[PDB]
Amino acid sequence: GYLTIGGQRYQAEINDLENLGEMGSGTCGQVWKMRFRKTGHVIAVKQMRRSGNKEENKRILMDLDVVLKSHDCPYIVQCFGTFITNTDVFIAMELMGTSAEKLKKRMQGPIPERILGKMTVAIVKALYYLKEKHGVIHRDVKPSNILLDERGQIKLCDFGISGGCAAYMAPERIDPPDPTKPDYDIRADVWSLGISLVELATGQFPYKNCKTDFEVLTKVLQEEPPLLPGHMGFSGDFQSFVKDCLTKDHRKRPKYNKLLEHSFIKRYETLEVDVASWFKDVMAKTES
Repeated sequence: GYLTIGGQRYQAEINDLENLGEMGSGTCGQVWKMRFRKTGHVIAVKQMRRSGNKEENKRILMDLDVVLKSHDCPYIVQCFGTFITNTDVFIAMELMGTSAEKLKKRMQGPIPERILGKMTVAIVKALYYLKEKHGVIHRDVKPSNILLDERGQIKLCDFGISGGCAAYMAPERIDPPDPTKPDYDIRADVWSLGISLVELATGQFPYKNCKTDFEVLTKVLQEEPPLLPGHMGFSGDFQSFVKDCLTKDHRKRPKYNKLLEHSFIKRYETLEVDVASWFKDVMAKTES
């Protein structure tokens, strides 16, 4: 085994990791929280069993393949290394605090615009990075794929990172202009970002009481885009950013290179926002 962590590279075996308990399983599981005995760093170790589900393993490896290539992107969770035994692969990842989905649940309400500003800057830069550097279109941008930590970091999650959920689907993905060719572009992921931002900013998923996925698709197409409400004191920058992302006609929808010059992103690039303390407090005062 090989870990690159704390600025050094260590030869390591699975025995050098102290198991601190299971974190989760069944999607890109199974995930252990572990401590590296040579340094005291705590990490998340995802285990891919050789006897495990073939569709599950394929997803794990396609995601791992992107993560390994994105070491130079600070907005994407990092892989410290891998251990391959005769029966398993253990994948050592940066351990994050929780997802934005859970954070909305813990808070049972809106996340503050200032935290969402910092979130938008990070996640657009991750997505732009994935498209420009690797040609990857994420296809599943939603709050459960946005991770936050006690260090104040905000990152796009490793899960499904190689490129999802019907609820965040863009109108052109539901109603393709022409299925082939090619399919759709990064603009679909821009729409999903917009939906995620509205959900997080208001505390509620914007298509109300849909009983099925198909019902949300129907509302996406039949209804007006669900913009920030005007009675909540959102800044004009933020509303315009959401309204740009939620442009139903995809041809008129801005790409990342344009979103990155939007006033909402420019302002949040430099605004001092103490995401780490906010996150510690929310995690303190919570759960629900």
